[PDB]
Parts: sequence; C-alpha cells; structure tokens
Amino acid sequence: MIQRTPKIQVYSRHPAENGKSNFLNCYVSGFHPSDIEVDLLKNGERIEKVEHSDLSFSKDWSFYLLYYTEFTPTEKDEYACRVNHVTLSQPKIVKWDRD
Amino acid sequence: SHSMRYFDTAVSRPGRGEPRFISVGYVDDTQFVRFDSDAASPRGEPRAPWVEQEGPEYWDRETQKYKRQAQADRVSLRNLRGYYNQSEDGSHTLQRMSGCDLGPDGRLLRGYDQSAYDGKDYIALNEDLRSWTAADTAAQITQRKLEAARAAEQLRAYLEGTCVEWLRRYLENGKETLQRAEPPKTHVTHHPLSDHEATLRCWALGFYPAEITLTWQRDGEDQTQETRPAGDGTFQKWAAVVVPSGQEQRYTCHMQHEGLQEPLTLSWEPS
Amino acid sequence: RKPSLLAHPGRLVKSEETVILQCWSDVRFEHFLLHREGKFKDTLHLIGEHHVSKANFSIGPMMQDLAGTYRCYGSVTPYQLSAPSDPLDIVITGLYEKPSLSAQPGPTVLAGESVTLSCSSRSSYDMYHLSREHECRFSAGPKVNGTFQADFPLGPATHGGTYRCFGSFRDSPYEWSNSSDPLLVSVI
Amino acid sequence: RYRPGTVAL
Repeated sequence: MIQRTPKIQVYSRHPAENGKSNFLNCYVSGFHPSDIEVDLLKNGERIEKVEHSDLSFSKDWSFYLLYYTEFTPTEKDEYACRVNHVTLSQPKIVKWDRD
Repeated sequence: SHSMRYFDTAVSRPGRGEPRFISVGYVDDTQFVRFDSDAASPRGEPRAPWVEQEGPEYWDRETQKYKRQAQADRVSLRNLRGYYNQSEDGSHTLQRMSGCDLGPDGRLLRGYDQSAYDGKDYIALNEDLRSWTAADTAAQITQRKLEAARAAEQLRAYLEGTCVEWLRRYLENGKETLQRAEPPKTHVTHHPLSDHEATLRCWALGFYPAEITLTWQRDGEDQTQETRPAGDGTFQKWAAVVVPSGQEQRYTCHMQHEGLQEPLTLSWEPS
Repeated sequence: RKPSLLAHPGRLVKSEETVILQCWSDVRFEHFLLHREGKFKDTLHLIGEHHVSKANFSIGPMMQDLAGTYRCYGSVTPYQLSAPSDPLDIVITGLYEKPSLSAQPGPTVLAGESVTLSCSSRSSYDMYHLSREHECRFSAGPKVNGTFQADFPLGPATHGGTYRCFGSFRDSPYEWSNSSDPLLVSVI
Repeated sequence: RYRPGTVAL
C-alpha cells in the first residue's frame, strides 16, 4: 500500500477574458490510490453540476483525472478547486491563477 | 510514433461487492473507447465519432471481451488478496497496460502487457512476447496459472497481428481526426523569482498532437532542454527558463510543431 | 421443507457455456431464489411454475466468477424463504492447457484386470480430477522430465466408460483446465 | 481492438 501525493493544476481552456465563455479545468495527476474527492468551487461554495474524464494512469502507474465546467471569468469572482486524498492530512483548496 | 494503448483498472472495495472495473483505449493521443462495470447496464461506449462507424458485431464482440476481462479482474482481486493473507480490511487496486507500438513499416515494433498490484509492478510480459517477469513469489503462482493457460501465445498472436492490423485500420478510418494537426495558440508569461532572477514561461495552448518542440534561446543558442489536457482533445505545454531580471529582451522562445510550416519566434511583449 | 436443485446437462461447465440449474419442489412455491456462495456470492429471484412446482435458472455464459456452491430456496409471495436445498458445486472448466490421460497397462483390458489412469501435463497443476464412468480427486507429483502427474489406481472400481481428467490449482478448486482427450476404457 | 479475454491472475 504505497500512497502517492496528487499534483493539482487549476487552469482553463483558453487564457481568459470577460465576454468569453470558458472552461475551468481542475487536473489532478500522479497519485495513488485512485480514490480522490475532487470538486470545483466558485466564490467559496461547491459547484454541483460538473463532469470529468475517464480514469487512467501513467507509465509509473500513477493515476490522473480531469474535471471541467463552464463559467465566465470575471474580476469580481474567484475560482478554486478542492481536492481530498488519503495522502492529504487535509482537503487542499488551490486557487485559479489568471495565468 | 503510432500506438494503441489500453489502460485497465479494477478497485476492490472492503468486504463484499463487485470491485469496480474500468478500461480506456487510446490511439496515439486520442481516447476512442471506454468501458465501466458500474453502469446501470455496463457496455462498451465509444469516445470519438470515427469508431461509431464500426459495425454492430464489432461493438458486440468488444463489449463481451470487456465483460469477461471485468470478471477476470474481480476474481484476480480475490486471489491476490488471498496470496498475501490480507483480511477484509483494505481496499485494493489492480492495473494493466496492454498496447502495441508500430514500427517504421506497417508491422509491429513493440508489445506491452504490464500488470501492477496496489501501485508496484506485479507481473509483466517479456519483450519477446513469450516469457514473463514476476515481482515476488505470489506473481510466480500467477506465472504458473498464466503459463498453464498459455496466455503468452494468445497475446503474442494479438500483438503481432490483430493490434497492428486494427491500428492501421483506425489510422486509416480516423486520418481526418488523428493524422491532422492543430497549431498552438501561444502566450508568454513572466514571474519574478527573486531579486536578480525572473522566470519566463512559453505557453503553447490548444494544439494537436502532443509532439512539440519548445526551446528557449538566449541570443544564439539553446538554454533549455509538462503537457496537460485542454479538455477538448488538445493539450497545453509550457517551457520555463530562468533569466536575470531586466535581461528578458535577449531570450526568445522558438517553437516547432507539426501544424507549423516555419518555427515561431516568441519574445516577451508585456502588452 | 427443502427444494430440489440439479444441473442440466451437468455439474461441470466449459467456459462460454450456459447451464440450467433446475430447482423443483412439491410444496407449490410461487417464488424461488438461487444463491451462490464462493469467491463472489450472489442471489437470483425467479417465479415458480406448477407443471409439481419448479424454476429453471439459466446460468451463463460460465466464467471464473460464476463457479461455486449453489443452494436454492422456495418462498410464497415480501418473502418467506424455505430451508436450503442440497448444495451443488458448479465447476468452471476449459481455462488451461488440457492434461494427458494415459492408461496402464492399457485402455482396454481383460475381464478380471485393473486399470490405472495417469494424468500428466507440462503445466504445473496442483490437483487432478477424474470423471465419469465426476468424483475422483488426487494430487500431482512435482517433476519427472518437467511434467506433473497424478495416478488414479482404480483397483476394484474399473468397469469402463469414457474418462476425462482436468488440472486445477489449490487456491481455485473450482477453476479446472480443458478436458483431456477422452479415453474410453472397455472391459474386453 | 481490445486484448483477448484471459484467465484470472
């Protein structure tokens, strides 16, 4: 039973601008076991309408998965992803850099 | 640079109940099939509009294979959980990678069938497609059960021919999706790293396929030398370089892609 | 009372093959259900039909996760289940390299002579099983010339018939190999 | 296509 710390990336499909509907992507990679609780959130609370990719792994047998949702990027609204895993002593929330 | 890669994962839950099975297939950089044991009625789903044109018996036979391998992997979880004397406490994982890489000709170059238990390599098909490698004695019991079934013979027939033939067929059918390219939409970012240090990142976004050459050049020569899914079938790759702050006019990011006739020179224009 | 379970056409099942576990009783149960104990347990609900009452449970296509010990139960309407029928150990065969089945001194023998059946395979089987004249279970010697062998001295129980034998491993007493070349023993 | 159905490990 070898645990692997997940690596989180909170990005988007296109570099954002307002007036452009975009997709927020929360991509987790390099973790083990496959049981991971991931949920995106806008301005504090969770988004309940989200879909993800199908699970696979890499050549080191570490899994990776991608969640995504529709949104518009505004200057008044923040975005972040909440990730819980057995290797985490706490559910880590990572903010969406506008980079 | 052509491959058919199948990735399989079965997770055993603590106690009674079917371990969840899942299997995805990739042709090159595109996922094109998927199967999930825990559907309302589990069957083999397409993942691209260029395999939907395959006949009914194709999807039928495929789905049947997926079911048989599902039950085989659940039983495998049972036996493996019996091989190390691990009681009902503990949820387990079992993974298998089965694929083929084509050669410079229309014939096989490499065959893969690897199996890992709970993260570490367990048993693997040797490169000759006739021998096996076991990680411990339990995988030697597995090795005996597998040699008694002659799965290396079946599999050698699969990789040699069936994997290659259907690889060529998928390439031909989906050359309007796989053998086409997507040029990258670029941008360059700059972050302060320290007092005299600054980091430049050459972002290439929304491109297909994955093969891309990003090089930082100071005036003249190379300086440097990952990707992530954009979500629509494309990727994103950034190339980092650490330069002395106040000297970023010299460093330029050169970029070569399949969809690019001439390479792109990209300097940091903060506008 | 108990119901009455049996197999059609037999208790042994090749891979990719379907069997019919028939559970019949005289109590006139309106409901039946069939439970498998093994590596992965299961239950199946079905309706009782009054020909005597009976249900025909269609199992298959047989795979490693469907072999095991089976017991059926009868009920009325909600459920009011019966005492379990006699168990029945459905076995999966056709998964491994078939052993060889030789005879000593030969297949056909004189009347008044005994026969010993030998199952030998290059595959490293732990146990070997013998049918049918589906009962005989012996263990396998480790190596001769790289082969694994089990010997069934039939002694006083030699009357002839078609004989097949299978190889199996000890962790999976329900997973058996292909049938050997069936050998007809005649008491000429 | 997908690998042939094999025995349990």
